[PDB]
Amino acid sequence: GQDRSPIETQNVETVLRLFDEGWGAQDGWRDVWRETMTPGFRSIFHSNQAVEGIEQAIAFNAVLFEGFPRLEVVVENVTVEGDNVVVQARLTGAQDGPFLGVPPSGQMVDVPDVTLFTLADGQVIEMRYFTDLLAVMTAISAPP
Amino acid sequence: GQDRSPIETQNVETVLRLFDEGWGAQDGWRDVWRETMTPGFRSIFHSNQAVEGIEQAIAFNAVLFEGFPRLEVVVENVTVEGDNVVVQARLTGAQDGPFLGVPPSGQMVDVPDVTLFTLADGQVIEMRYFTDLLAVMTAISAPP
Ligand SMILES: [Cl-]
Ligand SMILES: [Cl-]
Repeated sequence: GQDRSPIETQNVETVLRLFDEGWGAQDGWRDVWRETMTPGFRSIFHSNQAVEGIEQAIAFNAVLFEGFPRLEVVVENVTVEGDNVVVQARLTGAQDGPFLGVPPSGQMVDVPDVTLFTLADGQVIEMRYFTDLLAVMTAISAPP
Repeated sequence: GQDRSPIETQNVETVLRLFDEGWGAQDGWRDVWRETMTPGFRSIFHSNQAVEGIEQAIAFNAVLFEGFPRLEVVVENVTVEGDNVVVQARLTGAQDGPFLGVPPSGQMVDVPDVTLFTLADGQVIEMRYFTDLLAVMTAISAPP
């Protein structure tokens, strides 16, 4: 296969930091987001309207991680073409905090996901996200 | 940017047929699937267990399209690296048939999606899918 261009490989390296030092379960992630994303970064969660601005997008991510404060991510595919990087991962952890209106249940989740990044001049400008959110909401809303 | 390799561009061309002549709203799509996918093709819908085998996967797709028989797709991003092709699209149409246990409601949906293909030797061997299925189920289950 054709090797990644220099820009492609740097784009990947930059994005992959968001799954380690910049992962919301890791202390210090916000500063990694601030060094990686542009100020006008836009975050898109499933079909929700974009959250516009880096601090706004950080705040939104923080809310998600209150629901799953120990959430683990395992990257299992990276695909890059130019300034588009696609990361597929699996998420595992317990819903030990409030999440999208559901009180903490302690349920375990184990789901695939996909994050679709756009970069410009080495910085992340947009992130689109999907998981199996219906399965997550069903699992955590399930009666005792 | 670095141009697509010959294999990458052929992979894209092959996959994109699934969004036109091979789209489940289009008469004759099954035969397009049969010429594009391998017999052991695996289909993965959100976090559901894989549907294994081309006829099984075709049957599953057919069920989905009974719910949205006129569903329209507009491709809006294609990203390829080697034998991985990622297609983001938007879907629009009415739930005029039964869908995942919900009787036909006639609701309109308008959602982004992402399909993640793996190919081998020019044929599609696996397809992973996500949309905002929670939003779809919420929209179509909504009281009158
Ligand atoms: Cl932090
Ligand atoms: Cl057909």
